Amino acid sequence: LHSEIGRLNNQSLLWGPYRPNIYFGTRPRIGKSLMTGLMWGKIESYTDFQHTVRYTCEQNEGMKGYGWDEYDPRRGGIQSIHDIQNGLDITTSFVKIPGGAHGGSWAARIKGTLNDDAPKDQKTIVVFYVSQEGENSELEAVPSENEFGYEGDVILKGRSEALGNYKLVVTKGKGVIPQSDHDLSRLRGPGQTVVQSLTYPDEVLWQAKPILFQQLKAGIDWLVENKYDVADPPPPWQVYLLANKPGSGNVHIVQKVFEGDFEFDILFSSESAGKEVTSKDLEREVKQATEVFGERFARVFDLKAPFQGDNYKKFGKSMFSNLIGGIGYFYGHSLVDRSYAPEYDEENEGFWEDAAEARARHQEALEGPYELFTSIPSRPFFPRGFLWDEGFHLLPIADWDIDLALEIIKSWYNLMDEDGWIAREQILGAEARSKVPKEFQTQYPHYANPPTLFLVLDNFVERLRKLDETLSTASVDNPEVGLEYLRRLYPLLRRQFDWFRKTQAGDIKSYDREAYSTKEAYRWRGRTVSHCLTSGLDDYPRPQPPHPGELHVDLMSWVGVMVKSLISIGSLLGATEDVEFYTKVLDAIEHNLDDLHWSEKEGCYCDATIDEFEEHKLVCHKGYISLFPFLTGLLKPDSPKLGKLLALIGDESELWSPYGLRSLSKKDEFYGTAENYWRSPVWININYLAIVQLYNIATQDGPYKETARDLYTRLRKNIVETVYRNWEETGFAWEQYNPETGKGQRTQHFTGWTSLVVKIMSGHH
Ligand SMILES: O=[N+]([O-])c1cc(-c2noc(C3CCC3)n2)ccc1NCCCCCCN1C[C@H](O)[C@@H](O)[C@H](O)[C@H]1CO
Repeated sequence: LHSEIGRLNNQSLLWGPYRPNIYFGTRPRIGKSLMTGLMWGKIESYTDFQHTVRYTCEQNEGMKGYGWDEYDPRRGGIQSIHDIQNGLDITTSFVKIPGGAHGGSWAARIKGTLNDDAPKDQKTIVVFYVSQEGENSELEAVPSENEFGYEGDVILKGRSEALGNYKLVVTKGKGVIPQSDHDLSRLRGPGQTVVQSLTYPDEVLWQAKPILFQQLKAGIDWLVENKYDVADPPPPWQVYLLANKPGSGNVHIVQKVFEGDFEFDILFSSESAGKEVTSKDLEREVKQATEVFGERFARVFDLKAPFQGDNYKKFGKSMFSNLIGGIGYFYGHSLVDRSYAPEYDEENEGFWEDAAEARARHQEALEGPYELFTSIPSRPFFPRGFLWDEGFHLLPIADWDIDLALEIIKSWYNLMDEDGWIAREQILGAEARSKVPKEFQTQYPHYANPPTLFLVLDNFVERLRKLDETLSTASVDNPEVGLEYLRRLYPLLRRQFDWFRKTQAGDIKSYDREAYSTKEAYRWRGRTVSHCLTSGLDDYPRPQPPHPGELHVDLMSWVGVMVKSLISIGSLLGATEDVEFYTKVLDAIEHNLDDLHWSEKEGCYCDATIDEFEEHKLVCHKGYISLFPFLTGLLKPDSPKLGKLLALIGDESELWSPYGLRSLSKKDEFYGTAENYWRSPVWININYLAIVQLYNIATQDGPYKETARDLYTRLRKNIVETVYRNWEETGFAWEQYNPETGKGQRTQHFTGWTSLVVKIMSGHH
C-alpha cells in the first residue's frame, strides 16, 4: 500500500509551473521533457524590445513587484505581475486537471491589462516558447489555413515515452491585433499570430531569449537584403514579427502582438485522459481551485490574536503562496571538487591559505546528472535549493501538505553521496549555472550546513504519533505508510549523522581540555578569516584567527538536534542497538555543551579556541550563536542556564529590539561592522526558533513559565508586525530587518524563510 500512495503522489505532483526562475513557465518532474515559458515586452521603437522584453525573474526600479496570490502545487494558482517598465498588470492562472496515465492535463490563462500610465495604444509583443528534449520524441505545429500565420488557435501535437500523446493549444485570445498597411504586408501579412518551428541540440533549448533573438535578427537581416529601409520602414512591431514557418522541431515559438489589453489561454491535453481541455474547463477549475485554497488556508493557517483581521489574512496568504509557489524542479550536472585534497582537513594553523591553494588547483568537474524538487529562497536572486533554508521552508509547507514536504525531503536525501554529504547549494544544469558566477559554483564535500531538515521530520513524527485532500495527509493518516517512509530514509539520516561526526569533528584530546566526554566536540570546516559560510551565519564573529582547535557551539547543538531525531525515529523502527548509542551521545553533548561552551562570567554559551599559550579559551560574542542550545531545544525547562539566556534574550541593550532579536548584541565590538550581514540585523528564521522555544517554556509547569510567556507574546508580536508593515509598504518579504528602523533590507522576494511568519501567526506549536 506504501507504493500505492507513492504512485498517486507522483501522478498528483508531476506537472507544475516548476520554473520559479522565470516569470511564468511549466515543466514536469522529468529531466528531459516538455517545457514552456512566457515572454512579453512593449515595443515603441526599432531598438527597444531587446531592453524591455521580460523572461527571467529580476527585481529593479522597472518592476513594482510580482508573486503568487494563491498556490497549491497539486491544483495550481494565480500569479500577479506589476511591470512599470512595460506599463502592464499581468495575471497568469495555472490549473491542473487529473486524468489518464501521464500525470494529467493543465491550462493557463495569460491576462495583461495596461496600467493608467501606459499609452492606450501600446503595442505589446507576447511569446509563448515551447521546447522538448528527448531522442525519440516529436512535436509538431499544425499549419494554419491562412497564408501568413494564424487567425485562430495554434495546435501543437506531440509525443514522448514520458508523456504519451498530447496536444498543446495556444488560443486566438482576445484583444486588438494591429494591422500594417506597409508594402511588407504583401509578403509578411498585415499582422497575425505566427509560429516558428525550429531544432537545436537538446542541451541549449533552455536558452529561450537568445534563440528568440537569433530568429528576430534573421527576420531583420531579410528586411535589409530585400530593400526594406529607412526611406520607408515598416512599423517596429511588424519588423519584430517573425515570418510564419510552423513545422516539426524541438523548439516552437508562438508570437502575438497586441494593441491595448489582451488575453489568451494555453491548453495542455493529455491524450490518455478524458476528452481534451477547453477554455470553459480552465475557468471552472480556476474558480474551484480558489474555493479549495480558501478553505484549506482558514483551517491550516488559522491566524490567532491579534492577527485575526482580514489585513493579516491577506498578508498570510501572500507570504504562504510565495513560499510554496517558489517550488521548482531542477535537473542537470553540478560542479564538485572531488580531489579531497588534504588541505581540506584544515588541521594546521593558517589552514585557510592551504585550502585556497588546493582551490587554485581547479580539480572540480561536472557530475550527475541530478534532479531536485525543492522550494527556494529567492526567485530573482537565487532560485535554487539551499540546504538549511529548506528546513525552514518546509515548516509551513508541511502544515499545508505533509506529503508534499516528505516528497521534498526525499528529493533532497536522494542527492546524498556514499559518505553522507549533500551540497549546501544545489546548482543543477546549465540553466541554473547561468545565474551564478563560475567562482561560486564549485561545491566542496567537506562543507556542511545546518541539518534543519531534521526539524521538519520531528514535526512529521509528532503528527504520526498523534483525492488531493486525502493525498496531502496520506503519510500521517496511514501509520504504516508513515513508518515505511521513515524506514527507507532512516539509514540516510544515520549516514548524515556519522558524516558530521567524521568530517566536522573538533579536537578535545590533544589540548589541555577537560570534559565529561572525549568524543563530543565540533568545528565547521570551511572557515575564512572573516567568514563561516557553512554555518549559515556568514559573517557572525568567530574566534580570530580561525584555528584547528576552534569549537563551535551552534554546530554541537545541531548534532544534538540530530541525535534527538534519530532517537524518535530509531524508536519508531525498533533499532534498539542504535537508540542506545544515540542515548549516550546525547547525554555526552548535554554535559559537553556546558563543559566546553558555557561561560559563567558572561552568562551565555560561547564558541571556543585555543590561545597563543595553547590553552582552551572561550570567545564570547553575544547574539544568535550564544542562545544556540536554547534555540535547538536542548535545555531542560528548569535550567538556570536557560533562565540566564532568557535574561539575555529580553535585554534591550543586548539582543531585544522593538523589531525582533538582533543577530548580534549592540554591546559586541563587532556590532554593525563590515558587511553587517549577521552582525546586527533581525533574521526571521532564528527569531522563529526563539519564538517556538519561548512558547515551549511558556506552556509547561516550571520557574520561567511566565517570563517566557511574556517574551513569547512580545516577540511574536514584534516579528509579525515588522514583516507585515514592510509588506504593506513595499509589497515584499525581505531577507532581514533593520533593528533601529524596522526597515526591510538586503534582498526582496525572500520567500524564503521570512514566510515562517504565517506559522508564527497561526501559533499553537
Ligand atoms: O544574482 N546575484 O548574483 C545576486 C544579486 C543580488 C542583487 N541585489 O540587488 C541587485 C540589483 C540592484 C537591484 C537589483 N542584485 C543579491 C544577491 C545575489 N546572489 C547571492 C548568492 C548567495 C545568497 C545566499 C543567501 N543566503 C545567505 C544566508 O546567510 C545563508 O544563511 C543562506 O542559506 C543563503 C540562502 O538563503
